[PDB]
Amino acid sequence: ACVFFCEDAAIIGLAV
Amino acid sequence: ACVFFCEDAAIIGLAV
Amino acid sequence: ACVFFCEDAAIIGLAV
Amino acid sequence: ACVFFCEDAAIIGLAV
Amino acid sequence: ACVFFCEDAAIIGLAV
Amino acid sequence: ACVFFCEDAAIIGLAV
Ligand SMILES: [Cl-]
Ligand SMILES: [Cl-]
Ligand code: NA
Ligand code: NA
Repeated sequence: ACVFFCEDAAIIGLAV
Repeated sequence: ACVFFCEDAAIIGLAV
Repeated sequence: ACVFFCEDAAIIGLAV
Repeated sequence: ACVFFCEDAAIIGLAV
Repeated sequence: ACVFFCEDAAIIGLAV
Repeated sequence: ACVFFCEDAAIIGLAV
């Protein structure tokens, strides 16, 4: 999987 | 966030 | 370039 | 893998 | 949105 | 091109 940095607010890492 | 269209098969829209 | 669908709120297309 | 919609012109789905 | 790291060279963080 | 950070385990930068 890959890590993405997106704002969910707050900016966090997300594993896809 | 961003909508990604990924296959896990089923092609799923992911809320990332 | 590629089109991404992300919320900027509102969800829109974005050309990268 | 994920489907990207990109052009280089025709827009196509790229399998990544 | 998501932060993408793309090269246009200079590698730029993009607010998408 | 964009740099993705992905693992399949070592995490590496993938050039897309
Ligand atoms: Cl994993
Ligand atoms: Cl273009
Ligand atoms: Na990961
Ligand atoms: Na485009």
